[PDB]
Amino acid sequence: KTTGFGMIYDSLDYAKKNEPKHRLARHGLYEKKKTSRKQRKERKNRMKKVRGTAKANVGAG
Amino acid sequence: QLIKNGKKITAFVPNDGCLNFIEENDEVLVAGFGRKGHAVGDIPGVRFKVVKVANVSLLALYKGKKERPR
Amino acid sequence: FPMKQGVLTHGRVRLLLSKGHSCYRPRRTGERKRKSVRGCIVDANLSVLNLVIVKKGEKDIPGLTDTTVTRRLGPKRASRIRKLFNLSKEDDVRQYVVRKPLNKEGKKPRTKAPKIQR
Amino acid sequence: MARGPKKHLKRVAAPKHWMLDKLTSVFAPRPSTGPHKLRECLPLIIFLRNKLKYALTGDEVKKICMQRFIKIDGKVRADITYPAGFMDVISIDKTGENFRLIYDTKGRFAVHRITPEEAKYKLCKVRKIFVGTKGIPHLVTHDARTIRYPDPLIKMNDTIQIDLETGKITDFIKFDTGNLCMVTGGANLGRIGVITNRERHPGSFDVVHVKDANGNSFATRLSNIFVIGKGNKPWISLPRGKGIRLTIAEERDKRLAAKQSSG
Amino acid sequence: MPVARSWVCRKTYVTPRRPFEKSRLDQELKLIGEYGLRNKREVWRVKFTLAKIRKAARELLTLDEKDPRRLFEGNALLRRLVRIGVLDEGKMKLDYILGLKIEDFLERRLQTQVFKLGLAKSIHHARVLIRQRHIRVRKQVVNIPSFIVRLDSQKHIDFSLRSPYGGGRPGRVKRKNAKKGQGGAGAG
Amino acid sequence: KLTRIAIVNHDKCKPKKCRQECKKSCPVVRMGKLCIEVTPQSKIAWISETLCIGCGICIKKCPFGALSIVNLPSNLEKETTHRYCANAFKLHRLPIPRPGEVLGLVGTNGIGKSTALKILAGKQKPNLGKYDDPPDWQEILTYFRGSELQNYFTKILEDDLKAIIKPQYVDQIPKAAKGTVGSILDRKDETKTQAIVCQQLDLTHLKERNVEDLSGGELQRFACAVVCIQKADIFMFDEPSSYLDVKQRLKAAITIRSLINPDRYIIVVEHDLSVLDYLSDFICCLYGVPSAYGVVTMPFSVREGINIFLDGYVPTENLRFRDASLVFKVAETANEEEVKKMCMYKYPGMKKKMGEFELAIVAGEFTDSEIMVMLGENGTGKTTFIRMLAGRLKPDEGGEVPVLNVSYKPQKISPKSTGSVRQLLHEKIRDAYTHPQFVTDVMKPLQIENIIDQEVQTLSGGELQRVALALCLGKPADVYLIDEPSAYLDSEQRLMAARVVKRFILHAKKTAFVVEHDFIMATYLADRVIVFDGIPSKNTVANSPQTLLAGMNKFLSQLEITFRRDPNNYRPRINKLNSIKDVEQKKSGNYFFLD
RNA sequence: UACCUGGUUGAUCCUGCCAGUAGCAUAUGCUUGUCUCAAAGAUUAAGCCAUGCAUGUCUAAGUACGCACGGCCGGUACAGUGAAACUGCGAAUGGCUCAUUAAAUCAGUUAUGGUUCCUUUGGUCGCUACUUGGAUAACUGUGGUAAUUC
RNA sequence: GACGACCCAUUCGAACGUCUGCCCUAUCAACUUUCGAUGGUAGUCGCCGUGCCUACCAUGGUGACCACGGGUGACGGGGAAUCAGGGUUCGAUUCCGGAGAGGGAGCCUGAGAAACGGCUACCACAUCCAAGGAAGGCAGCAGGCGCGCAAAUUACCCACUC
RNA sequence: CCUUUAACGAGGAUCCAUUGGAGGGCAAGUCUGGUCGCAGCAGCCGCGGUAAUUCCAGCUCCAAUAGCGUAUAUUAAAGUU
Ligand SMILES: [Mg+2]
Ligand SMILES: [Mg+2]
Ligand SMILES: [Mg+2]
Ligand SMILES: [Mg+2]
Ligand SMILES: [Mg+2]
Ligand SMILES: [Mg+2]
Ligand SMILES: [Mg+2]
Ligand SMILES: [Mg+2]
Ligand SMILES: [Mg+2]
Ligand SMILES: [Mg+2]
Ligand SMILES: [Mg+2]
Ligand SMILES: [Mg+2]
Ligand SMILES: [Mg+2]
Ligand SMILES: [Mg+2]
Ligand SMILES: [Mg+2]
Ligand SMILES: [Mg+2]
Ligand SMILES: [Mg+2]
Ligand SMILES: [Mg+2]
Ligand SMILES: [Mg+2]
Ligand SMILES: [Mg+2]
Ligand SMILES: [Mg+2]
Ligand SMILES: [Mg+2]
Ligand SMILES: [Mg+2]
Ligand SMILES: [Mg+2]
Ligand SMILES: [Mg+2]
Ligand SMILES: [Mg+2]
Ligand SMILES: [Mg+2]
Ligand SMILES: [Mg+2]
Ligand SMILES: [Mg+2]
Ligand SMILES: [Mg+2]
Ligand SMILES: [Mg+2]
Ligand SMILES: [Mg+2]
Ligand SMILES: [Mg+2]
Ligand SMILES: [Mg+2]
Ligand SMILES: [Mg+2]
Ligand SMILES: [Mg+2]
Ligand SMILES: [Mg+2]
Ligand SMILES: [Mg+2]
Ligand SMILES: [Mg+2]
Ligand SMILES: [Mg+2]
Ligand SMILES: [Mg+2]
Ligand SMILES: [Mg+2]
Ligand SMILES: [Mg+2]
Ligand SMILES: [Mg+2]
Ligand SMILES: [Mg+2]
Ligand SMILES: [Mg+2]
Ligand SMILES: [Mg+2]
Ligand SMILES: [Mg+2]
Ligand SMILES: [Mg+2]
Ligand SMILES: [Mg+2]
Ligand SMILES: [Mg+2]
Ligand SMILES: [Mg+2]
Ligand SMILES: [Mg+2]
Repeated sequence: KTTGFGMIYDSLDYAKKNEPKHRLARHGLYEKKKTSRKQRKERKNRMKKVRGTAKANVGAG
Repeated sequence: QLIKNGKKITAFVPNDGCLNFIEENDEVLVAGFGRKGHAVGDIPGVRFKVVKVANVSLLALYKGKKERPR
Repeated sequence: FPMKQGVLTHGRVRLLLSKGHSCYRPRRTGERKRKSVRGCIVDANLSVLNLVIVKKGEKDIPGLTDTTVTRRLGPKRASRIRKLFNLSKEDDVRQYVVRKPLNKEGKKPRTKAPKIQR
Repeated sequence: MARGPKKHLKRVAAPKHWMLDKLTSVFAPRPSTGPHKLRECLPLIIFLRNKLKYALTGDEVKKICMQRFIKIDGKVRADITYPAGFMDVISIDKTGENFRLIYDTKGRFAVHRITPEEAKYKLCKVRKIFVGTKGIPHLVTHDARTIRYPDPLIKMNDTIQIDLETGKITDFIKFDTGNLCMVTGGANLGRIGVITNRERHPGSFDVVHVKDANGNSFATRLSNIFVIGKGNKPWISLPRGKGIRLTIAEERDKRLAAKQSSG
Repeated sequence: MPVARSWVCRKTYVTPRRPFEKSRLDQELKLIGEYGLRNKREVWRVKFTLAKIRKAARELLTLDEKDPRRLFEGNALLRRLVRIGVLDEGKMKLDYILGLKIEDFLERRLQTQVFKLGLAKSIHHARVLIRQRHIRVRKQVVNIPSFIVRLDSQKHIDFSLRSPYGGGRPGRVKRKNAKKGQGGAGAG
Repeated sequence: KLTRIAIVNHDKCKPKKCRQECKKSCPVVRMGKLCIEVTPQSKIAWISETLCIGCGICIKKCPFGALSIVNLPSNLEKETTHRYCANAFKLHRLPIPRPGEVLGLVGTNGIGKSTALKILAGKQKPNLGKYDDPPDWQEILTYFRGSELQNYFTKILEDDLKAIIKPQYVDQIPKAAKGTVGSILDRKDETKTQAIVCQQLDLTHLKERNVEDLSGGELQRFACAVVCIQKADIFMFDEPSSYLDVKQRLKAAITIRSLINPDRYIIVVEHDLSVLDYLSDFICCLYGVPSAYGVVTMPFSVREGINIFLDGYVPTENLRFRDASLVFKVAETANEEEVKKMCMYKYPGMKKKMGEFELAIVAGEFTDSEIMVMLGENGTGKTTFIRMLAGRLKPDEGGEVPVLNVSYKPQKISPKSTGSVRQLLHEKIRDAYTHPQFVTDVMKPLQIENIIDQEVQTLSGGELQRVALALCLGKPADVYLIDEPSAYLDSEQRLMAARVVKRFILHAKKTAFVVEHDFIMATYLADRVIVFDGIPSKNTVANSPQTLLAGMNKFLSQLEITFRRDPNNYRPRINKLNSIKDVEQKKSGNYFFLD
């Protein structure tokens, strides 16, 4: 005996709606595209030191 | 002579031929003798014993489980 | 260090600046910072003077008077449009608005207009 | 340390009738400011995900509430920490069901589905009667509602039944010896009985006696009495058990003799 | 510092005050040998549970009869003691609780009941049977020789449905000594 | 774990009323041996470096805040990230590769610097201790959990991180790799970025030139271009400053600076000249013993690190007693009372060329018992005229062959010697004044025994330029022609070697003609300076000889640089190429002061 | 489990302590196969700190002339997604530590009929007008300083 | 529908008050008072009551039932170890309350701060400098030096709780 | 990681249990060699001066056991607050 939990959605649009995104990615319906938390962090802290169009970090990393 | 205070005490090196493991000007870790303030046994004026010679215990050197680092 | 109006000296001094002053930009609601500034009296020791022309002379300067001007941006509020083009109190102000031209090559030609407020 | 108001609530300090665990996490819903006090309310997230199991996390109850499905006292609440309280009406018309938050017997709220014709009014206890500008009489009820122009024979501690759609006080019961009541605080939190006495101590905490439908008597403070009927006749529908508080021995006898294990 | 953890735990035994007492020593060794226990901590454990039961019983026994608390907690302790079978249903009163002995709880272990019910050839065989997953209580396979067997559960002890001793594929020894006929004398 | 000693010189430490309690409370000074020799005097409190055990006792019983506590660093299995064999060099730990910025490394010869770059490249599995038979990457992944190097190495192994390494030498592989003219451009990783690099870096003059007809500065610019045109993310430049002229170094620093921003980790080896304040971001220092062990310290900001490591005594956590003032030769010594006679010469105005290098010298003065150095951009004919005056060709219009035997030190050190350097220690022989000359060159701090017997092929650049040094002053000769000694030598090394050449050609009353590219050596090697002017490979008129001051001040005014002294270190720094501290120095012609 | 044992004497009976005995929590020594749970720079220096990160934020609904993309043709509140910047809100919560502090803090008990309270919920909203004024961001362009979120 | 808004009530609080409760010390027996100590009248200031502060009066207030002074390797409590019955010792530490951000001090914005992931000075440290100037606060999470008998990774993630 | 599962995986010589002790208090040897008031042991009483039940070792045995010893704070023993 082995026990778990199951859900049956009345459609695929409602199933694409609620559905925590990590569970959709268990069968291809979603794809978490980013790199790394520390990259997102250190980038944001460089963007904080420039004013106006932040070309060096919205484009040039 | 103790590091944190600078006081000068007298300590006991208990075993057969364990005084050979203790040169001069090497730091040793001492503990109490077992009566919390008093001289134990037939020894006058002594209240502590030596338990470590240089980061290595006097009971591993007494059984050969270790050796001094030089 | 920048010069600022009404610091009546030819020396350099430290002032406690707040919002609304010049030579300072706040970083937080209510912040005030002590900053160095130069007095407004002109002197031999500047790096630059900023000079504006008020009355034009006779001979065109070969570098800044030969060129032309642009409209840049048009007026965006309706009353400014009226006062600019001298319309009446009932004059249908939705057609005298400036159309900005574009045509960055590789895209079709085009015109924009700002949304009118009030 | 504490220069202003707080906004977090620790799971160990939350009210006990929420019946929470101690291993999910350090934090609790912390109901937002509303018409009911913090220690006497029941947030929406706890009522939906814990007692009804409709949701499984906080995201699910957030996206249930963000679809305009839940109505508390007629109006549509979108907040998931709204402090729902005593004698309130929940309405979920996508499934056609209405509830009513009332303490059952053991000092905690029950799940008390009611008929749609009963989910139209609610009973309210009067706390204050003052006069505004131009001599207009006002009311203040136990859930912050204010009523202008009540009939000038309703006073404090009396109960008024109000229409949920329009306000507009409909009828009222008077605080008198012989009237059904439910206790809403203290040790007898949930028990129902008739008054039969009211002891008076000028300056502090006039106490009131009660005697339920089996000859048991218990007292409380006047601040916790709630008249809910004229006498031996409730105006709202009573839950299962009807605030009788059968002792632990009778509890065990009825749980064993009935052998209530499953179907 | 704040964490979602629990720190509740306790000891389950107590050492004896007199460390070297010949009578206590040999009495606890008699008890270890006849029930096939591993340690003396496993005797001090049962002693601790019996002492706590006795303390609770004597505590309830000093209240006056007709006290609701005494009635409730006594009728509960008695029922819970009969549920494991260390008390006769014909006694069922707080006076008989102070007559129990340590070998009423050591009797009711699973290792004892597996030998005593006849699935094993000794208690020292029974411990290695239980600890090697051969024994099943209803549908559950129980790995633990200290599993205190309730009363109604007494009928249901037998062998695991996938184990050599009853409806099971033979172990790795009967399958290489058999492979000896094929891969030990037929292929090598 | 370490050794502990005390530093005592601090604010107004006076044994006048200190009551000398330092010696009153020491275990070592009581047992008989001399540790703290301080009595009521007019002296600064004395302490030894080897006699005090430490134990902090002398610190806890002083009334005035004089005595402190410091460490001496030595190996005791500090995670030993790489070992080679028994009694052989070991590295301890590496910095995390700071992304989006220049992480520099500043260190000496011997101590670990190439080993770090090789491991950070993924090319070398770090030994982490004792040997694994295969190079097992599971060691580095399991040893460094809980750190950022775990993810970095796991992403190295998945092919997503492409690393590029600079060759530590340009002279090691003009033998195996060969590239055909024109096609050498088309073979590179990209087409449109070649123009941007060649235009900013100045390969433009020589892209279509014969690759064998080039000089060493063009080979460095070619290596630079070939490395930068390859798109990757990890980039290692093992001393890109090595034998480039100062404005070449500046534009190469600007071109690698142009590639910091788009998330590509760049690690440069950086015993560099004083151009610091826009050309590297964080720096890390190196500690250890050159022939035995090394460690890299935590990352520091560039100015902070240069200053505390140029002071030596300032770093806050940990210390080492070395790195005295070594950036220059503040120890002034000059006196010439023996120079009663001299044997001067006068060369005519020879002008030569091979196929495209127009060269022309002016007849000038050729002194004796005195030195002369020349300078200029690479390609103005500095080795060309040297070895043509030694003699290769053009006996057509005048010409005086050196009647003197000539000592000669090349820049292209790559000997073809089967055997060892102990052999060529006998082709030329030390049968000469056996007094300290080589033991005062290097005997105590550098162990010249490593240069007596070694493997000639695996020798480091330092010891290579040192056998280049020893090739000169051991052969019977009277005129020294030394070309680019400063290469693969660090600050003290460069200075000590140049000074050795100076006062060893001084006492024997002979002449030296020096080639240089680093300002500090061009200053402290001569009083006469010939300026090399002209556009490379079009016309480079070798200027008439002059003195040092006018020569240098007319030379560097053609590069648009200037140098600023330092009031506390006397260490010359560049300005920004315009600044309010530079503008007046430029119009006044003085590019250095405090003579 | 409401418990004692050795030591003053040639031997005895006491006072009386030293030592033994069991737990508990800090350190340390030797040794360690499996599995669940899980304390952890408090003690001494509330001593000093290299480096990275820990507070930000937009819906149909405050201001869209960035050609930044982009439409079926243009802007006639003007398409649509929407960088930047102005504006509104939050940053007074949480986290950390225990130096100070002896009717002080704190705990139970009561009082504001002696006060303030963003927000939430409920009451209150009538004694040129078919819509007013000028002026700063972003953006464009010229710069200053060794150097900064100038 | 969204947003905004004077006033009242409700909610979340905050602040100031009532009664009772405290470790060792007499080698601490008298303490407090124009440098407000206790009370009275009028005011200033404060969100409000109030010597909170000012002017003018009165001479009061506390103590052997331990006041006043000193010490604490003292943050308080819910609680922890041991325990026949009574007790003894511990509580820096995950919940509640208080206090602080190297030491003092003064303020801006704001409903709410005497805020330090805010500002302004002095003291103590300490960083860069082109010597004119500029910049700082890990008793937050990792990490490092020092101190010691004595205490962990410069990791991954917002999937759970909020 | 655990749990579920394949395929391999034990003869006892290794897929090798330690920490303290054996005069008394206090469970366990007047067994054999070495030292000879020395080395050392010993919380206390006490062991060692040529026939040592206590030292150094070998063998044997006792206690708890994946744990056991030591220094210190504190509680019971203490009806020695
Ligand atoms: Mg368009
Ligand atoms: Mg508008
Ligand atoms: Mg807080
Ligand atoms: Mg909330
Ligand atoms: Mg006597
Ligand atoms: Mg005797
Ligand atoms: Mg004792
Ligand atoms: Mg397993
Ligand atoms: Mg601390
Ligand atoms: Mg930092
Ligand atoms: Mg938008
Ligand atoms: Mg808000
Ligand atoms: Mg705010
Ligand atoms: Mg901590
Ligand atoms: Mg005091
Ligand atoms: Mg009080
Ligand atoms: Mg309280
Ligand atoms: Mg209170
Ligand atoms: Mg409202
Ligand atoms: Mg008054
Ligand atoms: Mg008054
Ligand atoms: Mg008096
Ligand atoms: Mg006092
Ligand atoms: Mg005091
Ligand atoms: Mg304290
Ligand atoms: Mg206390
Ligand atoms: Mg008790
Ligand atoms: Mg506490
Ligand atoms: Mg403390
Ligand atoms: Mg802590
Ligand atoms: Mg409180
Ligand atoms: Mg504070
Ligand atoms: Mg500090
Ligand atoms: Mg606000
Ligand atoms: Mg502050
Ligand atoms: Mg804070
Ligand atoms: Mg700041
Ligand atoms: Mg901080
Ligand atoms: Mg930290
Ligand atoms: Mg944390
Ligand atoms: Mg240490
Ligand atoms: Mg520890
Ligand atoms: Mg440590
Ligand atoms: Mg989350
Ligand atoms: Mg775990
Ligand atoms: Mg043994
Ligand atoms: Mg022994
Ligand atoms: Mg023996
Ligand atoms: Mg014994
Ligand atoms: Mg015995
Ligand atoms: Mg003998
Ligand atoms: Mg013998
Ligand atoms: Mg005691």
